[PDB]
Amino acid sequence: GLFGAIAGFIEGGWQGMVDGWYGYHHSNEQGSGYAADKESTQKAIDGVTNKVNSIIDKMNTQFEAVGREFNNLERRIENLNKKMEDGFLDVWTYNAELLVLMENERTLDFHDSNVKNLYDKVRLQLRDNAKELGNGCFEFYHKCDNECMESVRNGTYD
Amino acid sequence: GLFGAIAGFIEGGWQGMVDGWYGYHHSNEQGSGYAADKESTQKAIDGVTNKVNSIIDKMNTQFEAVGREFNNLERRIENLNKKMEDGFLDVWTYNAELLVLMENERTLDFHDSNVKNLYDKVRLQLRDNAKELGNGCFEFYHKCDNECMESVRNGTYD
Amino acid sequence: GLFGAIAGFIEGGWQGMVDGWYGYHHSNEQGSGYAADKESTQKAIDGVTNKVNSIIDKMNTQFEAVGREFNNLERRIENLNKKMEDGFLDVWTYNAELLVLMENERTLDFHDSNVKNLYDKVRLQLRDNAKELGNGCFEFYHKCDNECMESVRNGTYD
Amino acid sequence: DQICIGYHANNSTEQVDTIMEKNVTVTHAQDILEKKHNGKLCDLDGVKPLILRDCSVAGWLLGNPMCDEFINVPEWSYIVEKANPVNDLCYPGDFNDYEELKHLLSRINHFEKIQIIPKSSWSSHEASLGVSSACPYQGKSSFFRNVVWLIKKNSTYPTIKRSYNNTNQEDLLVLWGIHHPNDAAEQTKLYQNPTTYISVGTSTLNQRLVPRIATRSKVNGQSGRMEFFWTILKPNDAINFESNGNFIAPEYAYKIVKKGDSTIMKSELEYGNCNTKCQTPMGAINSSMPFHNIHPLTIGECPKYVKSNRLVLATGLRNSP
Amino acid sequence: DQICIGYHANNSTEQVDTIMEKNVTVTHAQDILEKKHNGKLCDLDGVKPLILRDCSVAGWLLGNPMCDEFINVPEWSYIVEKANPVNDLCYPGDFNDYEELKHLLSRINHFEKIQIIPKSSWSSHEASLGVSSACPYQGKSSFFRNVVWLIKKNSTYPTIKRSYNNTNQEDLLVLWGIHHPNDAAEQTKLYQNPTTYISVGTSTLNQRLVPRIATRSKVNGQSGRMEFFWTILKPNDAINFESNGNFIAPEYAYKIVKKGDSTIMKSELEYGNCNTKCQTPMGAINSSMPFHNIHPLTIGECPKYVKSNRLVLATGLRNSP
Amino acid sequence: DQICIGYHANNSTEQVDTIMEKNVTVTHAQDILEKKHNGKLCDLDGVKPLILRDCSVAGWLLGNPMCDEFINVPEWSYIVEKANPVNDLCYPGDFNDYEELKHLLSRINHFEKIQIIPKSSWSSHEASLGVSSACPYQGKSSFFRNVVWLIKKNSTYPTIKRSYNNTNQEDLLVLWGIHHPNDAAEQTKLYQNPTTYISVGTSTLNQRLVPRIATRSKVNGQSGRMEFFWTILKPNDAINFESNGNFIAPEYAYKIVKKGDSTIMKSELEYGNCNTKCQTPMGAINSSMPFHNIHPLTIGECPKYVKSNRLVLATGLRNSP
Repeated sequence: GLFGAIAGFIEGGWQGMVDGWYGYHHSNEQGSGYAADKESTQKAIDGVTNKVNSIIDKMNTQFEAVGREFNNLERRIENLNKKMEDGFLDVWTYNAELLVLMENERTLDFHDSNVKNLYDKVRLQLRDNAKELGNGCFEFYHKCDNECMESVRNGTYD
Repeated sequence: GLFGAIAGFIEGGWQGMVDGWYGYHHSNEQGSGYAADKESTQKAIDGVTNKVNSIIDKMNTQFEAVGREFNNLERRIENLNKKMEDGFLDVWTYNAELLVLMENERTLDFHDSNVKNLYDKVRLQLRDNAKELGNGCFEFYHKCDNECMESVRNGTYD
Repeated sequence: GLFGAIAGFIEGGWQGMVDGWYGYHHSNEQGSGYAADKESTQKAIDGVTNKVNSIIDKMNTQFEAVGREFNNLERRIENLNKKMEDGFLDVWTYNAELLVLMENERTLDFHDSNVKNLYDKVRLQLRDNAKELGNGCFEFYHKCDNECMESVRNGTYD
Repeated sequence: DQICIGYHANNSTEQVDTIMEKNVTVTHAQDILEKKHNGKLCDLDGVKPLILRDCSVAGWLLGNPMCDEFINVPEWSYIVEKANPVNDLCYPGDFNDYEELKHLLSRINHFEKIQIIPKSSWSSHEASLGVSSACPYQGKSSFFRNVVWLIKKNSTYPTIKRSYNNTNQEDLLVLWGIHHPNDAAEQTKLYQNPTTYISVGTSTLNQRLVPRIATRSKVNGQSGRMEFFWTILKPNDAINFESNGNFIAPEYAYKIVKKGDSTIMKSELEYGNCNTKCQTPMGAINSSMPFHNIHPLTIGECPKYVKSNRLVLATGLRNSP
Repeated sequence: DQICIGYHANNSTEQVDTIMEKNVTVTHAQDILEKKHNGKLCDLDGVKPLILRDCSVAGWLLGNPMCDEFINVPEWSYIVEKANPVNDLCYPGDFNDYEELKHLLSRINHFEKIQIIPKSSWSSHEASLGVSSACPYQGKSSFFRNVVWLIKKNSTYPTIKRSYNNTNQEDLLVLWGIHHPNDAAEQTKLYQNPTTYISVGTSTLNQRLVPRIATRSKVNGQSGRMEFFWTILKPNDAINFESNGNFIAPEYAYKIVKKGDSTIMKSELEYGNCNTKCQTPMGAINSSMPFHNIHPLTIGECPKYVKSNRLVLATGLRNSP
Repeated sequence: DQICIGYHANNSTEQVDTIMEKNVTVTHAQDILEKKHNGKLCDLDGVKPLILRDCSVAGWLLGNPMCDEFINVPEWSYIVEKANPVNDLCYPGDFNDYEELKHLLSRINHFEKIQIIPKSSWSSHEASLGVSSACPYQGKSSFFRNVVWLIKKNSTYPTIKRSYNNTNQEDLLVLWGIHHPNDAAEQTKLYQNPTTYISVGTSTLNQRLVPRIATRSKVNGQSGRMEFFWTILKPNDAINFESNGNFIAPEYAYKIVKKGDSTIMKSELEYGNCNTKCQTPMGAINSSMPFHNIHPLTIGECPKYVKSNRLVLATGLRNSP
């Protein structure tokens, strides 16, 4: 994807993180586990929810086919009616399919963006304090307990 | 936004920078102030100006309703005329509203992109010479006077 | 462009790299030359190929003008027919021109993205091992022969 | 000691399309296209459709003897007619401005039939003998129940001068007809007078019909033809008939009880004994989706129709193997 | 010592919509939708509209006695007619192919009325007594000024054989009519001859009209009817009338002075004493915006109509609190 | 020692447009709009078009004497007619429901002409003398080859009673006409009987035509008029003619050999001696592009028409100077 994180430098997702879309894995003497970043997850939920509604409502005004009948000597006007009703249904089918296509691409990229921003944010705190492993992970120079770890998660590290 | 800068790691804009969209704040013994980066501002002005024109002109060919009258026994053809004229006006209303919607999102992201690129560029010059504070700012290891500061702004630092 | 690489911090392309869209230039005691990164080039080829096909096929269902004739006292219905056929051709002309416009912008940005990701990936391997020059290039602290160089290209450096 | 940034995967199998890539597996998705219907014709918001079945709109309105199921019909939500209903125009002919009438019907939910000119009211003309073998009822030669096939009495057909004035508040659909016979001798046999006319007049109408004699093929075993005409009689307006033969006089006319908002959908289906909020000619739609792909022609609170086979939005992110 | 990268904020209150977020406050924006009009009917590029007011296109062209304001009209930019103009077809009837004529008018800016057959030219028929109480002028029974209600002279109506040939360069709109009386006795009273016809012929036209007697409701206190017909007479072509009664003869016909590019807009408004470059049935548009939402039907250099309430483009960036 | 990341440049000159920037030079591009055609009228998939040239559809079907090139035509792929063909309706008049017929023709590839009522079959009427100077052939007064201008024999025109029944499997296009003379004396001169009719009947048709006498301009040196009518005779149906004058009887009628899928394109061009898979009124299209901008009206495997001057997709990246 466009932002290099999702299935880029972060090779794959985490089956074990269940309470959010993005977050952290920590690993130390005391143990290991997953913590969802609530902030960015919530921002992402809002973004995607609004989008779906925007997509739906922008499509609520569409063409409605209406039944019209014509006799045996009104073939031209019957054909006209057919090609007009079909013409609009094709325009709207195209509009709908394309909007879904383009916005799916933008949604996937949005998630990628959210992962890269969260990563960069953690990278900006750690500074020279940890080795940037190159796979989404940072390896600490100093021992880092749970409350040290908690510190990284809430943006209060240093 | 997509690029993490605007209302991301740079928490908010500057009321005090008036002569441009993006630039610098410097702070030293001699004082402090704002300098607009003219280059990126100008590139952004061109981008947005062209866009607006592109948007306008791509819409200059649209459907034009024309008045047609029908007698009491031409109800079907009158209905056909109504649904055709209304059908096109809905297609174009949708086209217009969506284009504005999608491009507004792309404009906001464009500005975000321009801020991130300018930031990264300054980050690439400073190297290990200054501490990356994590909020858009860099704190110099050495004292940095106005002409040292001027140096960073024109890409001639080192 | 959006991702800062193409005609950003990498000032221009390479006439001398012929076998791919993105890759490496190396320079050492043994010599110098260009090696295409096959992986990202191939991913880009697939992306752009699928896009073109998607664009084409999403346009295969369009309005088809049909010839209809009207006598001297059927002027309204003739006008209706003209404005309907012209109306659809304008809708589709707009759809086509806009899709090309928007997707051209997304293609250029895609390439920019691919260049930035490849750059960042190499930056993540080198770590503190080389000076980040700020123009797409990294200058090694240690001497780096061809097989050391080969090492950087296949992601096996350290 | 290590901290990592990462993202959600799951066992999701849902796939979405993008411009550059098809079948991207995503953690979460939302289908927005309704692909299902029940396949029945149902009541629309409790209100039952007028299902003609075999009868056509012409057969119904004129009162085809085989169309007795519909002598008096409750208000409907929508109308259903087959592509080729057997019971139409039993006695061969034409229905003038038929389609413009059907168009008018699509904006009407209730007709109320009232008598305008009684059969008993015909002194100088025979009104009991205007029947045909092309329109049978229970094995005997009958005729369109809402009009009257008038015939000469004791070898005389005096000029008819008849007038009805719409006292009702409601608009009135008035039907009448003209008989086109086979030859000169049949004109004499039925109407006595050799050359005839039917003049019809309202505040707007200015009509005069003349019988067209021609030799033609038998349709329903009859070579004669009936041509039916109609008008909408405004409140306080009167309709004036004058004729010396070939007149198919109004007996009943339909009160325009109410508007509006119905359709005449073409369907081979029968009543389904169900209820819906959105009906198609193929079946009913019950769903909260914004789109559907069932049929273009719907009635009720309906999703927007599209010709897609699949509309799925990504909500979550690219699921990893 | 510190250097920072940053971006512009201001006191801007303008908001724009995106797909993922509504009401984003931005530093700069551009509204592209014109929401305002003045509410008047104005001259279009100096050129005044033909404002019929109470008169209809029929009332105007035929020369309704109450439509004297428009006996001779300057070239117009566009036409304005009310939804239900009182002064139409004063003497009840129909105007044949009325809408196809109105359609033709939408491509005409100037008519020039010229006399084709003078009133004084009628030797064997009375031409001064073809008037009615349905069309009054200054309290006295008058008639459509552009045609002639011809009547018998000394109990005889000889066959009319009249011919006009378009010597003019310009196409010619020729109007004529036929009177449909109430009964046999009125036919005699006015025209003497019991059965009549009007045959009209040009290079293309091949017409023969026959009066339709019927009993009908009084409209404007009259039960007789007039049916009006028209043609466009090509240059160098001749029009040939032959009639033995019920003829409403042309007196004046309109020269087709020029084309083209006008409309017949429906509006209850009166003249506004203003000037514009773009006119709608609701009022005039003066703006440099690419879009407007006033009314679909415009004339002139106009922005593109859309049904939006709001179209605002972001130009600057997300303004911060 | 140095390693660098970089991207491809080349000598490419191709340019693409985006929303924010026009004429971006790119390394690779793909044009998707076909701008070229050959400028000829060609066979469509081997199958030759019916090129009328000077003749019109009316002139062809009726059998205008100057339209002999098309007495019998092979099946066509599509039809080509000029904007104003000289050889149409040689004897002046009208063709009733002409456009609805042309519409029907656009769904027909093969007509097969068969004789229904022979010239030799006319005992009591003259069938050799129904000719005119308005329709000449080789310098002599001729007439539409597919119909018969019937005239009185020894000062009598007996009632014609003629019937043809469609034994063929295939639908049958039956043409006939009526002569409208100049005056009372010409009616006598040609047909003897003063007042006449033509009654036409099938299972659906119920027609009676009456000659319209009028004085009118000479078109092609003749002031008389012919009005032509048509029907499609269903298999097993019969058509019944009855007339006492002014009858233009069928001689030949066209078998509806096949459907379907053709067009009647308007073009001033002549046959090009070429072959194509996609034809326009301006010339043929041979290309693998998804779009073209040649002409809206095409026939065959065609790219989608757009009004663009240029459609170019970027495939490679921004080329650097």
